[PDB]
Amino acid sequence: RDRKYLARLKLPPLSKCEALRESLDLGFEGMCLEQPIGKRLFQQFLRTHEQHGPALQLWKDIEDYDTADDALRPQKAQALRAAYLEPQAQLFCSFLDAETVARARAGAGDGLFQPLLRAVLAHLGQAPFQEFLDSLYFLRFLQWKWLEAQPMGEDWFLDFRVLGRGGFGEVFACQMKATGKLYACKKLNKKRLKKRKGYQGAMVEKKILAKVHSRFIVSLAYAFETKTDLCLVMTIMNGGDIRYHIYNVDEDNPGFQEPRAIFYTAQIVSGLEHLHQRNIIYRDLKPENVLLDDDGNVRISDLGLAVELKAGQTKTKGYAGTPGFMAPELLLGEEYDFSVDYFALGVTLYEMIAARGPFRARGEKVENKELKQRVLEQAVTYPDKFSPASKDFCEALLQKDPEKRLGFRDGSCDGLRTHPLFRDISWRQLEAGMLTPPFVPDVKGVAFEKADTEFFQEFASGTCPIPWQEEMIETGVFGDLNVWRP
Amino acid sequence: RDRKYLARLKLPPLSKCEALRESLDLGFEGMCLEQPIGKRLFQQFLRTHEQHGPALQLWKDIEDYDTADDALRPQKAQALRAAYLEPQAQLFCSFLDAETVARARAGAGDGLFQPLLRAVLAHLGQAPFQEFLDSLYFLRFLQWKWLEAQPMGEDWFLDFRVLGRGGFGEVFACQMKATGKLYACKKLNKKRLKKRKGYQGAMVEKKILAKVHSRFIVSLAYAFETKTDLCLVMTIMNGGDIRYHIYNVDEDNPGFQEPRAIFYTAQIVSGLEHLHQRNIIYRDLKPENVLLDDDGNVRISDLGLAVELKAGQTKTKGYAGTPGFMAPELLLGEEYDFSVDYFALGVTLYEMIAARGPFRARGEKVENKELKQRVLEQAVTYPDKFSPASKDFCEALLQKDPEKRLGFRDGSCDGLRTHPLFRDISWRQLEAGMLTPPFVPDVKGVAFEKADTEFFQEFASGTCPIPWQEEMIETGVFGDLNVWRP
Ligand SMILES: Nc1ncnc2c1ncn2[C@@H]1O[C@H](COP(=O)(O)OP(=O)(O)O)[C@@H](O)[C@H]1O
Ligand SMILES: Nc1ncnc2c1ncn2[C@@H]1O[C@H](COP(=O)(O)OP(=O)(O)O)[C@@H](O)[C@H]1O
Ligand SMILES: [Mg+2]
Ligand SMILES: [Mg+2]
Ligand SMILES: [Mg+2]
Ligand SMILES: [Mg+2]
Repeated sequence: RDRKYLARLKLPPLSKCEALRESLDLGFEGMCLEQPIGKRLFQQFLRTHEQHGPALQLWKDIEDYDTADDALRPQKAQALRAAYLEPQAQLFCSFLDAETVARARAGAGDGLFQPLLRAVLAHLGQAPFQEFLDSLYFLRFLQWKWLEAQPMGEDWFLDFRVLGRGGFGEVFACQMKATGKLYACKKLNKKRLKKRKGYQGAMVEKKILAKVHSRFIVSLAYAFETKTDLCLVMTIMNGGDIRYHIYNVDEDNPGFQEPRAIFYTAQIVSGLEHLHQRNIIYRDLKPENVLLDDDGNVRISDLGLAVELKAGQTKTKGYAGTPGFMAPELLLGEEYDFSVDYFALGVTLYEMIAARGPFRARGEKVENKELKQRVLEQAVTYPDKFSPASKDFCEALLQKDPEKRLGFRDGSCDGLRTHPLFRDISWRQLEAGMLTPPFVPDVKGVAFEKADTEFFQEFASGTCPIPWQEEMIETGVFGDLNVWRP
Repeated sequence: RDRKYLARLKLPPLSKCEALRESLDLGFEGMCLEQPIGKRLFQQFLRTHEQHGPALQLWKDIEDYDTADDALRPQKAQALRAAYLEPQAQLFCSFLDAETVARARAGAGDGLFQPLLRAVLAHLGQAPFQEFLDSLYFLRFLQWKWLEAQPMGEDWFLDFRVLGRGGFGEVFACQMKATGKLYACKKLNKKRLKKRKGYQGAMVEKKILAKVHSRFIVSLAYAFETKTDLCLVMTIMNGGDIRYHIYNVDEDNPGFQEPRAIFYTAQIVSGLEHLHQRNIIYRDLKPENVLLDDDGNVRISDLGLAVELKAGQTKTKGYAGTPGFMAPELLLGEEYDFSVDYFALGVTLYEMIAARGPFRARGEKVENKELKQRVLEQAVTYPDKFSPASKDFCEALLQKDPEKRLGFRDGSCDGLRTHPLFRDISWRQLEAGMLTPPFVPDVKGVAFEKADTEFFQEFASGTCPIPWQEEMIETGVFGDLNVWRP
């Protein structure tokens, strides 16, 4: 971990933060719930003001309950009602209207104290937040926000191994010099990008990865440019992709035992739900695009083919994707939904179990025209490796007509999580990354004009707030720079 | 210690401090050296900024040297030159011009690193201070300054014993309810004060005690008013006055053994020097006005007869004082100096040793006219209880002609500290209250008009900055209210 760079992270004089005190969203949930550092500084304020003690403690306890092993839930719920909900107890929460306290008292299932937590946060967003804004803790948040906006480009990162190769350049495992955090840096050589008309794709990816924060999508931390390249510094995923893992590990016995395959399906499904909730269509889901991190958790990646539906827009058109994964509606030149992605999910689960595609034989290579016809009118065949459940799930995803295809209804995939295939999957624990993964790894003549440079600048948009604050915190740097009296 | 009142000490929202951010002196030495809390907060800033580390540590070390037992001085000076003055050492102070470093390197006596310290503080007053002002630490100082200005009057103090009786009311030992700190509250019934024309005297005292900060003058902490009284909350002195101690403890063998008497004289002399340095003439020094605290240290008190010389004024006129202590020049109706006080010092040391006055016999009571003549023309007589030194000192203070009287020359009493009488007195340790004391204890028809109410308001000027910050600190309240992360 480089000391010269560590030393460039130093909180500024308050006078330097006056400007970005206007260019900043004051919004409560925006800054105190979503930004890791704001949340940390706002909980600190709370901890040092008696009045708010109970609310802070309840809040903290709820998140503790939401992350507890199922075994400990009953008692944590017990102590929680005892500690904040009996009008006796010291930490009773008088700001909770009795109707809310009643419900919280009578415990349902998963989502038990969710409506409690919403009431607590609704409370904190009023005076407590308004007080925070009038406290030193808020001024500290502005200092941090200032350091976050400072330039941290190429000289800040040390490449030290190739993770893979891609259309426009290599992908390196690299270190952020100050903090020593490990990332993946994806390079896109500038000249090739122009030569091959790939600006739209490159940008769609950067914007998606920046504005999306899921443990199942790879996450963008930084975006800058060099003499030669555009760069995307993002979550490092060191455990190879699903497709590698299907064919290349167990060579003579290709495939996944159902449970493992289901685990991934479940994680991937969570990846889609997030994209679709933000009106994004992936358009490119497949084994080769799904990566494993060191622990054996999985994230979707590679998003050059994605599209963002403009607000109010529900359907779109356009040929795009990988042959053998594009769904019927797309091929028929029709306008399509998120449904497209679910068809791809199905092809994917299928491949994970059968170590082969549904639409061709091993080595069988056909013309596009023919592959198209198979996808459109060929009924899929399910060998014995499949279990009733698997088979049925794949049938529901691979439904030729999107109107009849298992997918995304009512702003979620809840309908889908229901399926008998996910019988042994605790969605709570999965969504929170707290389940044990079933498997743990071990050119000539281009001239740059005005429009080219503009594009580059718009691409190199600098640091991504949430992931940077995460890094500062995980890496210890926040604790160190934040001390008041040593 | 009262919890209801403790709870009224809570730092305010920054917005409430905007106003007193103009009505405040920014001055460096004024806020960071003289105000205990500003100093504490400014050292905190310093501790949390690497660059300033060396300067802060030097500063701290010097005060440590200035308070060390004489036994430890040599080595502390050693480690000090080793740690900040050799260009090698980590904590070397590059901001010290070499000429200063040279002098500091070659050690004299008492006052060794004084000119070093002045250079360190001169440094801190520049950028470091200017940075402080742009830091959160300065904003915290504004919060504290806000709490300090909040109303803390009679309901904030619990009387619980009479310490003594005075012309206009009693003096009580009382507790500051919030902090539990013990004070003396001196009451002046409002009606009597008016009836007997005592407003000037009462005020002269309050202003003197407020604007003066010495360990040898009693110290004013608060000044407020009740329905019936004006109030002065001040240092508590529980060990009786010198005059009580002269006659009333050892009844049949009245007096002080020289060393004890010298100790007091030395303390008292320090009391005068402060008063004179601020152009104040005491006019009322005497055994009955000199108090003992619990440890047996001594402070001068009772200041209704004092006068403050307007700036540029060097001499004054006016009959005032206690018969038997007023000096010749004063009696002769002439205009007088601080010299007056030194004559009183002399009568005082004399009484401490002889258990009698120099000018009359036991029980001898004469007319003013006669007592005057004795003071003016009677030569003093020194029994055997006196040592050459004592006798000589008293002769020098009791000199009828102020032009020839030992006293206050060149802005100090250094000339006087020189005397052979103080041969065994370490002035350094005395001035710092770190010596072991030789003895350790165990009405009708008055109507209030406009002018009366105005006077009262001007008198009840509230809390005294320095002593309040001291209290907050000693009493632990500052530590508690100042925490950043618990
Ligand atoms: N976040 C990452 N962590 C580790 N390796 C990666 C990461 N992203 C990509 N790679 C490696 O780089 C390859 C190409 O990256 P990708 O973004 O898929 O390029 P393209 O979009 O040009 O196909 C991947 O197959 C993978 O092996
Ligand atoms: N700070 C104090 N601590 C303890 N006792 C005190 C203090 N101030 C006054 N007293 C007691 O109360 C008496 C009267 O106080 P004083 O200020 O001398 O009033 P006055 O000016 O009317 O003489 C003193 O003689 C002393 O015994
Ligand atoms: Mg790829
Ligand atoms: Mg791509
Ligand atoms: Mg008195
Ligand atoms: Mg008086």
